Amino acid sequence: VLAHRLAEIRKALGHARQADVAALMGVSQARVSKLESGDLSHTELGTLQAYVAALGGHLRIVAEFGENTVELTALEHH
Amino acid sequence: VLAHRLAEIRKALGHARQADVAALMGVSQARVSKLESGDLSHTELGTLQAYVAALGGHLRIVAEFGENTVELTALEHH
DNA sequence: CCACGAGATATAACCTAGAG
DNA sequence: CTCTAGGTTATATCTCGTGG
Repeated sequence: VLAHRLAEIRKALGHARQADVAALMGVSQARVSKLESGDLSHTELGTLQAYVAALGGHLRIVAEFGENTVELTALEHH
Repeated sequence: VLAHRLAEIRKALGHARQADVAALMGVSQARVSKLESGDLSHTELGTLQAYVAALGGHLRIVAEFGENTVELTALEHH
């Protein structure tokens, strides 16, 4: 219900395998480890979205400001 | 509670300039454009997290999976 | 399930002006 | 007076195979 590691949520999201979350994302199993090994801060949110999407949840990017908040609603990968 | 361009949220705050953000970001006031002229999807989760901090905001990334959600928290200086 | 080697383009970056 | 847009350089993010 709070995590620093993408792999750690996949384990929380049933028996999701690294080669299955690879398969739906149209890329290698290699790429996917290099993903959850990667610094998130040095992940493009697209490449992040693509993943959480791959586990069948939707990535909600809020920019808070004391009251005025801003939800970030941008899609369309290459 | 907007949803579109980064410039939009700056604009949306006090009439802050991409100059004195750039400053609080310590990069050119060029980049800051190339940021808001960019495709979010192809931007580093921190790039944003940085921009949004600079506007006195707190970037909040959730990956919600129906009933439960996972707030992403990965913070240790580059 | 990670490294081992291999290799794109473009993200993140500069400064110096040029369009709005 | 503010942003976009030349003109350049590059570190690593994003890709891949196959084999620790």
